[PDB]
Amino acid sequence: EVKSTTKTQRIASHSHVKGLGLDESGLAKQAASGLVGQENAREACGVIVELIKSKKMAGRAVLLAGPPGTGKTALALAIAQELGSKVPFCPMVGSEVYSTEIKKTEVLMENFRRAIGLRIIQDVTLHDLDVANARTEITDKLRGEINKVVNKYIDQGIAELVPGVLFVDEVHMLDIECFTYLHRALESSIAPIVIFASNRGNCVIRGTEDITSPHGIPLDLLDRVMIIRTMLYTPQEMKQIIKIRAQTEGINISEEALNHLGEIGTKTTLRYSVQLLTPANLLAKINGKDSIEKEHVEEISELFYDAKSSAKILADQQ
Amino acid sequence: EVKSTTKTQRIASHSHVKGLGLDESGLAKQAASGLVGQENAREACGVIVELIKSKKMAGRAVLLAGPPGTGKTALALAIAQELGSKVPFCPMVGSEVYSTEIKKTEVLMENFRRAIGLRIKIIQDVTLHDLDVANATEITDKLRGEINKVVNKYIDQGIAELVPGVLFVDEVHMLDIECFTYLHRALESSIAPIVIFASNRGNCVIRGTEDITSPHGIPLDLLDRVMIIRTMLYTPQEMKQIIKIRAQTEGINISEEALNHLGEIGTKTTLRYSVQLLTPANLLAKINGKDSIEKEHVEEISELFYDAKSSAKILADQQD
Amino acid sequence: EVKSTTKTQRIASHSHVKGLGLDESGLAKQAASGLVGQENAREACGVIVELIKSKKMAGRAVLLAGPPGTGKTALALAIAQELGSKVPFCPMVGSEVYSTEIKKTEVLMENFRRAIGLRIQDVTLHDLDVANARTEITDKLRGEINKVVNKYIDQGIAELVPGVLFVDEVHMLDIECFTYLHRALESSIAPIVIFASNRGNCVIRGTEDITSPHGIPLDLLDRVMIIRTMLYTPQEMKQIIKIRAQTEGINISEEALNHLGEIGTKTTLRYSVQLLTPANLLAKINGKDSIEKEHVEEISELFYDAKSSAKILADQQDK
Amino acid sequence: IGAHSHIRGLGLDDALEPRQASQGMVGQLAARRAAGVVLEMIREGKIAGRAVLIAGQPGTGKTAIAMGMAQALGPDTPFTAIAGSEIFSLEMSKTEALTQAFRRSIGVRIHTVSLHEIDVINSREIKSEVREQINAKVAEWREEGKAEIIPGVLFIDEVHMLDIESFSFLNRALESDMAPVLIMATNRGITRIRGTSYQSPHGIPIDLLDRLLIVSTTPYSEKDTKQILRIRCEEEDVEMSEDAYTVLTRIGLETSLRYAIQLITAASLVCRKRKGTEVQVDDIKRVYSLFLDESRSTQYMKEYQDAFLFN
Amino acid sequence: IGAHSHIRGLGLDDALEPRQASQGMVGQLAARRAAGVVLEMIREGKIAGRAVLIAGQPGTGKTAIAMGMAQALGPDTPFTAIAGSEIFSLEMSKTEALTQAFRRSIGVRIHTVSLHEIDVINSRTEIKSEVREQINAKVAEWREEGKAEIIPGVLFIDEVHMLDIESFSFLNRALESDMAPVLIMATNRGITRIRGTSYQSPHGIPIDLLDRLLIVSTTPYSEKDTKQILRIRCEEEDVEMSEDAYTVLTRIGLETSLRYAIQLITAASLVCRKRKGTEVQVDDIKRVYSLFLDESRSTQYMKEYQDAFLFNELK
Amino acid sequence: GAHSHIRGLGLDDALEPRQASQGMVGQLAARRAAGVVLEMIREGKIAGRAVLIAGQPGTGKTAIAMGMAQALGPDTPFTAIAGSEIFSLEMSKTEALTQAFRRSIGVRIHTVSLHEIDVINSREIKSEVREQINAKVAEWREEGKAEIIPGVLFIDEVHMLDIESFSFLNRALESDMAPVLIMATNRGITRIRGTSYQSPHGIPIDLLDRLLIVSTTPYSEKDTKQILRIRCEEEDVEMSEDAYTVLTRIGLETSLRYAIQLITAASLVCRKRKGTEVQVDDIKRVYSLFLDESRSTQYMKEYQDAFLFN
Ligand SMILES: Nc1ncnc2c1ncn2[C@@H]1O[C@H](COP(=O)(O)OP(=O)(O)OP(=O)(O)O)[C@@H](O)[C@H]1O
Ligand SMILES: Nc1ncnc2c1ncn2[C@@H]1O[C@H](COP(=O)(O)OP(=O)(O)OP(=O)(O)O)[C@@H](O)[C@H]1O
Ligand SMILES: Nc1ncnc2c1ncn2[C@@H]1O[C@H](COP(=O)(O)OP(=O)(O)OP(=O)(O)O)[C@@H](O)[C@H]1O
Ligand SMILES: Nc1ncnc2c1ncn2[C@@H]1O[C@H](COP(=O)(O)OP(=O)(O)OP(=O)(O)O)[C@@H](O)[C@H]1O
Ligand SMILES: Nc1ncnc2c1ncn2[C@@H]1O[C@H](COP(=O)(O)OP(=O)(O)OP(=O)(O)O)[C@@H](O)[C@H]1O
Repeated sequence: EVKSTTKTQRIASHSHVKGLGLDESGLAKQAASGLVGQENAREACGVIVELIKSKKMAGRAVLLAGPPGTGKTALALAIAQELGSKVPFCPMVGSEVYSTEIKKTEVLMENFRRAIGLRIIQDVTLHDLDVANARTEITDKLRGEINKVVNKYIDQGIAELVPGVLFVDEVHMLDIECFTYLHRALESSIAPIVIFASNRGNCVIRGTEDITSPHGIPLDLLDRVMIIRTMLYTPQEMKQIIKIRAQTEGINISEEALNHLGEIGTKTTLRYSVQLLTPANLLAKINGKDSIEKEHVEEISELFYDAKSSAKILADQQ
Repeated sequence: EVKSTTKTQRIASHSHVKGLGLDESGLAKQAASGLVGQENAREACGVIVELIKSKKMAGRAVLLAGPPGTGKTALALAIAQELGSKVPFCPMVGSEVYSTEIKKTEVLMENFRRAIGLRIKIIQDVTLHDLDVANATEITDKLRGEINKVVNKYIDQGIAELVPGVLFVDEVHMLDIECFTYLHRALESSIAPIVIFASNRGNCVIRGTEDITSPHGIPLDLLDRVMIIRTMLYTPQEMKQIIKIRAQTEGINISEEALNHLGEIGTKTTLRYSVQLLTPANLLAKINGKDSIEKEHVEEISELFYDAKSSAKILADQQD
Repeated sequence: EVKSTTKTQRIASHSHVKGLGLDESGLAKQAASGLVGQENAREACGVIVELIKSKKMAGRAVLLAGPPGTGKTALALAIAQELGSKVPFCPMVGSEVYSTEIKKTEVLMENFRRAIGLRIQDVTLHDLDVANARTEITDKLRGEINKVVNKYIDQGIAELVPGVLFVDEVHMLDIECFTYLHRALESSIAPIVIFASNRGNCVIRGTEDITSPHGIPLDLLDRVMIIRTMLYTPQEMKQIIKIRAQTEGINISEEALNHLGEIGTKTTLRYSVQLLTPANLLAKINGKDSIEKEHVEEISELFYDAKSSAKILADQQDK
Repeated sequence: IGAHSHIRGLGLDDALEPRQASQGMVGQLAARRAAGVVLEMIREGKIAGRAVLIAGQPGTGKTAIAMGMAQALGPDTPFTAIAGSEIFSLEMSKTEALTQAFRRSIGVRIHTVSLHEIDVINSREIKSEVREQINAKVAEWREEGKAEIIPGVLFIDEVHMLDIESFSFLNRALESDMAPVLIMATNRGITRIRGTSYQSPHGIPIDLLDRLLIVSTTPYSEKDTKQILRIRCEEEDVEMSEDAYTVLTRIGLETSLRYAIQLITAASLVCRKRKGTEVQVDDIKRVYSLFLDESRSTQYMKEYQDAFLFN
Repeated sequence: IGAHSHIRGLGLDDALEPRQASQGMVGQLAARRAAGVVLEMIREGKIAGRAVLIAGQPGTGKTAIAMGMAQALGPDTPFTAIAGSEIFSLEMSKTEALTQAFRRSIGVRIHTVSLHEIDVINSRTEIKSEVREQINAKVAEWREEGKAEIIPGVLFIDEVHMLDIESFSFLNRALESDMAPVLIMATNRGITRIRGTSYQSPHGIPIDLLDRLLIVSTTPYSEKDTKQILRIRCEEEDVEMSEDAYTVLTRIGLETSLRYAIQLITAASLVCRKRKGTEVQVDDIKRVYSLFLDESRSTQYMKEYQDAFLFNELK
Repeated sequence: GAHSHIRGLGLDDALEPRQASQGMVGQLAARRAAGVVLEMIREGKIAGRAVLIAGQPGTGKTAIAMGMAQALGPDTPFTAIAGSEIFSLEMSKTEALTQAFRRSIGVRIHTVSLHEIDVINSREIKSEVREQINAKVAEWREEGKAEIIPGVLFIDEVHMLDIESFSFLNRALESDMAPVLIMATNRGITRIRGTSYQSPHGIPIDLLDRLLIVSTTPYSEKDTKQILRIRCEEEDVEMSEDAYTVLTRIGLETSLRYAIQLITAASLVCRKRKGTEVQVDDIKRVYSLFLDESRSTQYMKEYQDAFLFN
């Protein structure tokens, strides 16, 4: 019957990402499958895709190391797209584990279950099955029931297990104990492909206080990790992505406005620029305008701020 | 029937403070109602008194900022006196909340209940805490609910009237972020006492924050609702004047030469230190078969006993 | 019936220590009772022995202070020997109290019980604890043994022999442990507590700010009698290594021993003594009756001392 | 009498342009216009997965703008303003404090009643089972059509006070379909995130910052300060001379607007105590000597501690 | 044998003037006189809401003065001396440790028995909260009857700077009681942080408690006073000693500590006993000094060692 | 497996290292010393001792530990864990270490580790369950139907352990069936976790004083090539000599881990274009695609430093 637990608000910004856009050989195209530029990282993800498909990602994980708004998430989603469409993708933030009412293990177990799917053609994730049985609370006793049901369906041949992609952003935020929980899960046969993301260099491993390691990841886990670098976009790659977003969302934008919106990206991040589209559109609609023009973008960019510049304003006043 | 829970040891040093000693207009007199000098802080307390009486202290608290032994407590007691006598006054120290056997909330709840009184119509003057002990195993919040229902029915009937007093919190920088949240919330109530803080510090880290410095160690949220009154150091004339009231109050005779020396000890240390020398100095005179305290007695007691600052200095110097 | 709980692996390195080797007067002999040199510390332990025997160690403890591998443990064992042969000796390390599954009090309680014996059957209070449990050694089970033991003493069938509790790495005990020791040290039937330190002033664990000598609270340190142990002369170094070689039934050339003595001067006596076993096996592999200089030199090159192995790394980490 | 009693809206025309003085709002033009664009987003339903940060120095109308937005959204729209430090309670979990703050900002139409009021009614921290029942109760009423869920405004001042544990709560909280519009305020630039060893603009985790519409309030001029004081006097029912307003604004600019406003009540009493009719300069001058501004309060304490250090 | 066995009172005359050598006390005149003024306050019932602080270097008779005051108050008056560090226990709450310390200093007359002994009697045959509550009601009945008399004694807290605000607040609540003993604390520390706080205060005591103190200072001993203390201690420990030896032991005492000098008496006598001797000679004191080290020599040697291996970290 | 090629220490009867034997290449001194340790395990002279292999990462510390376990017997239980592995959400540091120990202690019938016996009579494992198995194995042993065969427990990243866990190992090694504990680190003087004190390798002095400390020296161009050559054979990867020359250079310039990591990736790049064997262009391309932990960070430093200047 299915219900789909999927947190759509997350993947909403990447509605346009349909794959890696690589050619027959494995080289990236300037713009293809929704992706613009970032050719080298895309080509590297291509190898990761073939290694997952060739069962050669034996206990290995991935780290996309790059500045914010360089498509680390977009690439992790494209990896899931390339694994076959209807392969689970579970994006999460390292800080999610820190909750007062929910245990670290429970945040992680849910996100892992959200990243492993089933093909019955009905496409369900292990977490959708957990809520279906609950709609008291998702106990580990309820998990044991589903696991026995699922394992009998596989052996019979009615359903097949599809392990997806678990994307963990702000990796430096996970504590030593969480990494131990991931590493152990990463050793399993039916595990998803864990994809980390970092814009930081050497960090103290959370829970150690003294111990600095690359990206804040314990060396034991980091030895099993494959690093892919994502880089900053030029104002043109920027403009191209913004144009795709505008098109996707069904927003009309003048090339002049888009050029200015691209250079705002260079000054701030691509994420900031993309986010200005909605307010800029509403301002145009208020002004009784069909499309977003340069004035609208300029006005929105003046009224609203980016965390860096808004914090700077404060420090300067201080 | 009543019993009175009141910790008399505390207010004992202020037995002489009978009010603010202000004139009809609202200006302070050099010496009046037991108070000497500190005219500006006294005048400011006068405004606070009228604001409390005019129901204009809506959610507002008071901070008395000044050096130790400048009558911050004496003024907070005078405010309670001026609110009309038999108005509760509950002096406390921020560090009281830190107990191993008693919860922070329970230390605060008790002190708030000690600061809100009742007038039963001979007129009986009871505090909400006197009623708590009057009932009692142990003062549980279930027992508090019983008294609160009893008290609320007496008010609506008209047999008893609720008199909210003054809750004086000294060493404010000692309360933690969670205590301030408990005070602020209580300060929002209609039947709450007037909270009077006292500081002798500037900017402090708020306890429980480790990084966060704010004036007097009070969270800015609460500090925005606080009215600051400055207390200042007494002149050597004002000093001798206070010491003499204390001597008179305690029924102690002191020579003007001894009092002059006792005044200058105050200037060097604190007024509190000077006042405290009166009892030992008197006993030394009684031992020497003397009617009053003379300069020799004061000089001898000042040499035998020390003030924290100078006793700590002695050690540090011996150590160096 | 007995069983003996005794952790033999610990005292194994001191199998040769049979007493303090003091003369009738109380002066130490160059080599006697297994002990070599360290004459002054030995003479001071002699006084401690007489004070324990004269009931003059009233609430007092002992601290042996010297560099590592200067026989502080060997002396604490010799004190126990000199007290009366089958007198308990319980060597422990301050860090033992820090266990996840066992409470600090329980680590200390066990070691104290391991240090107080009964007398001919010679049993320790801890051997009696396990004899009953062979669920778990509860303090309710301890109360049963204590009543049984106290009735045997009053009857005259058994006599209580308080031994020596040796606590090494003292700076590792926390303020709360010292409070547990001090309180136990006040008892009449308590063992003689012997602390060991190679540290100067330390922060008392559990205080964070508070520095005191050897990391011992001043309250306890005032009840403590300090004996200094010193580094061995290269002549004394070779003498000790030879006793150890003899004890283990190992043949060693005087040339190899001389080199093994100088290794000790460079590292510690403990390091040198420990090279004997691998050096012997290398000789046995090479079909040799005794350890020669080559064997010692080879073992000293293959194996390292913590200081020099850590230095190797730090230097590689620089290049 | 409330502090934002005069604020009745954002004072903007159909084109979202601020009117300088309208709906109780004076100056603070760009931030007001920006707050208006945010309203259009709430109304069009384009605020999902986003929040607002009003970044500015104290007494720049961050709370006033948040208030104007809530008034502008509807007459019944639930507005809840809390301090970051208020969640650190003796009798309450940080999250339970925040849960209450959220349920206070979510209304139920029948007379509109907040989810929190419904909890208090079926209670005396609130029981986990009690909320679970009300959540099922309101789900039935909504699907029936007898009740309407009206999400309001939750304002968190001193936002830098929050730790990751509470920051993560807000993320989970905003995932709900009936989640209110979260407006947060701060006067802090880059600060460490509480509960972490990491620094971030406004002490907010980067994942949450990347989702914000950051509005910045600029400090007031002598003209705007006078107008706020003038408005506040009217609300507190205080008559004041023009020369006095001139002095009180100067005090306000040199100290704080909070302190200048705090003086009104006190100055009027000083005036009332001598007939007066209206507050004069000498009334403002006397009340300034009587009560201290926090800057003066600490400066005197520094002078004290420093003098005892030298002697 | 106790450390303060010789102390039989403060040894002052009717005019509260110290007698140089009387009632087991020697010198320390100023502190003894001030302790006498405090006694008059205890007796005149003018000590309510106050306590005593004896600030002075170690081995200056801070405990001895406190002991003297307890002896002078009465022959049966309960005296309890504890170290600050002693309340930090594995088997006990800081407050429960302090509760026991307080109830040890509060006596009940019949033979006089401390409230704490009454707790132990009606317990093990940490104390139960219900047990104390019963005894508190039991003693209240006996007192109102007239069959028992509550006699508050002396509680001495050495190393007071070891206490945290949690325990400092306990003392305030504890001193509120009508049967509360006279609290005398001691320290050798000046301005230190208050444990449990980020704030510094004289002697590490909260300002609210300092403002209620009667602060007394113990000055260090001269060669004459040191000899007299050792001479007294020998008599108590039953040790015969030569005059040339006393001369040496006092020098050791002044150069090291009085504690170390006293520590040597027991050991020196044994060295003497082991060779006949009859009385402790200089050679006995000299030998026992070489055998056992004072805490200063002990640490200097360890510093020299640790510092030499630190310079090795370079070569 | 990563150490699939390691079949022993590759030593002769005189405990002299063979340069290339039993899957082991170079690292001669460290190997000979490991052989001395074996003689002690066999002669029963290892009681109250433990091994430490101090050395930089990728110097065969784990490989030597594996070689010792292979040489001790074909059935000898070998368990290799990281120090950070005991810090678990679902497990006590000691319970994590108890499992690590019981995995290294075997029972002969087919050989089965004490830990397997726990898992069989279970689904953290119950304290009562272990207590029963400990009594069960005691009966089987005294009967003669079962033989207790202590193996090898390898704790890599040992500096990660705190005193609480260091004290556990001391108690653990007191047992008669205790396995030979082999610890490894690449750290010099460091603070002991859970303490305010510094010690070589971050190990308490009481445990250091009982250690047989071996040092692994870094590999030459020759030894590095030989390790990669061996690893290719295990991963079934054909490679050109010019490529091996490049991959060893990458290995020396970066890490052996990274150069090994590239093999799988380089072969796929080659497979995706026919190739037959991995060429230089394949190694070169795969190097540009995936970064080594140091290039990874240098780029993150360059980024943060550029935003600091602006
Ligand atoms: N190469 C690309 N081609 C097309 N769209 C892209 C590309 N890179 C990024 N985007 C889009 O630009 C936006 C920002 O990218 P993304 O969110 O994946 O970056 P990030 O590096 O993971 O950092 P962050 O999540 O903190 O903003 C999204 O809308 C994303 O889908
Ligand atoms: N203006 C005053 N007139 C008369 N008595 C005063 C005056 N100021 C202070 N006193 C008295 O002098 C003493 C010290 O004053 P008080 O205790 O109120 O000061 P404080 O500033 O609150 O500081 P602290 O409580 O730490 O000693 C008390 O006996 C008090 O009653
Ligand atoms: N004076 C001595 N005479 C004979 N054997 C000695 C002597 N001193 C030490 N030894 C022996 O040398 C070795 C090292 O001495 P010991 O272990 O007692 O020293 P330590 O100072 O306590 O330091 P550590 O325990 O940290 O190695 C042991 O085998 C011990 O028995
Ligand atoms: N003035 C004195 N008269 C007689 N005996 C004294 C005198 N001062 C000290 N003593 C004795 O000398 C010893 C040391 O005195 P005491 O223990 O009181 O010193 P202290 O200042 O309290 O230092 P601490 O207790 O920290 O060691 C004790 O045996 C004590 O009785
Ligand atoms: N001397 C050697 N002979 C054969 N193979 C070796 C040798 N040294 C290392 N290897 C192999 O190279 C790889 C790295 O070795 P290893 O993992 O043991 O290094 P390490 O020093 O333990 O460092 P780390 O485990 O921290 O990555 C493994 O596949 C290992 O089997």
